[PDB]
Amino acid sequence: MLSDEDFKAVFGMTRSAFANLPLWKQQNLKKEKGLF
Repeated sequence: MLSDEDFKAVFGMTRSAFANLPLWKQQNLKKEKGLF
């Protein structure tokens, strides 16, 4: 699970807020980042 710090250097905002974009935008920004 992307711990706060890790998330930081991954998406930009927070994973909680990260789940506010469109679901297709989610899986995308994900495999695009936060997947590692």
